[PDB]
Amino acid sequence: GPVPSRARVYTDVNTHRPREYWDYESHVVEWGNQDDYQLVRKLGRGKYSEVFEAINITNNEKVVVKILKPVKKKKIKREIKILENLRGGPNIITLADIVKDPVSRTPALVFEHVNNTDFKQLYQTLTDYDIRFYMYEILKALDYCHSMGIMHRDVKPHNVMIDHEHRKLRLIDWGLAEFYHPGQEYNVRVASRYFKGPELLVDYQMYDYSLDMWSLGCMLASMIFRKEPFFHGHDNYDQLVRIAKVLGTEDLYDYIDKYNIELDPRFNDILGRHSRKRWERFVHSENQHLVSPEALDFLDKLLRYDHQSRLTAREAMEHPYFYTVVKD
Ligand SMILES: [O]C1=C(N([O])=O)[C]=C(/[C]=C2\SC3=C([C]=C(S(=O)(=O)[C]C4=C(Cl)[C]=[C][C]=C4Cl)[C]=[C]3)[N]C2=O)[C]=[C]1
Repeated sequence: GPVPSRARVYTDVNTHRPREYWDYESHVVEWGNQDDYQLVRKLGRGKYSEVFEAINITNNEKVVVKILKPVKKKKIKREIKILENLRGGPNIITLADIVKDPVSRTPALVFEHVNNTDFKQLYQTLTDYDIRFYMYEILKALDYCHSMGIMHRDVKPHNVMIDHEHRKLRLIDWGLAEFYHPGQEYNVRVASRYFKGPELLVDYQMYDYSLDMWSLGCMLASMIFRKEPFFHGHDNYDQLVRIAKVLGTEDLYDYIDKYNIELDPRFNDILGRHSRKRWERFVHSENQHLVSPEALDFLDKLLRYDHQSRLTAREAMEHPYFYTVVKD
């Protein structure tokens, strides 16, 4: 069977916290007053929630209200407990309240509101400096949640709110986030297609925080190369082929062989044989101002098949790529 794996950092954070910290099933929700919040307009609907702009009438301030759908019930307390655990962390969205929506009869989560620009608009605007600045800000959030024994598992542009005017960033949508327990086997059906790590795509369940670092690397590549998304698979199978067309098939086989994983036989006809490509291949006159030797080295160290070989968040923050970013 598959060889086991453990995170190289924050391995035992949850085992040394009190049980109530991670045992979310036993958590008891304390409700606020639903009449404090008036819905103003629908912002979005996903598989698991509807999100609204609202006004808190106790201060007349804009808030965000996320009305949870009754999908997987366990997700509800999991998300709530994770948000409370992380509240106050750097660039973590602040859960301000929890109310019972009278129409859905489900929890509505009340968040601080962030003024955002659609990433499709904004990423076309970012300078080299802006990219490094915001990547560093995301790393603060990820090192924080990893240090607190939590993996996000849905890092993607849509889950990073940026108020560009005030240079403010928040990591949102913790509905897929999970507590890391060494040796635990997790659902591989997480993350959005273009940001799924190789571990998910080869059905290796004993993954960790390093999943978020693959996802971040996918974001970085799309930004510095101006290619949205970078790995553009038409399904979860073709997603791995697209990655292997860049990182090569020999290192993919080395990866699955290390963990004694067997690829789905489905890949036999479609994977082919691919050399590892040099990152310089994706540089052209329209993105070269976003690329530097430092950017390419940093990206190279995030996008590794072996989840154990990727930079950790903290190591990433030490990288030369960030030397030019003014520290606050
Ligand atoms: O778990 C969450 C979630 N979530 O689940 O989506 C959202 C949030 C907060 C959000 S969502 C949210 C906005 C702002 C906008 S926006 O300013 O309206 C940006 C736009 C607009 Cl005008 C139109 C189309 C797309 C977007 Cl992104 C959209 C969505 N800002 C927020 O602070 C917190 C926690």
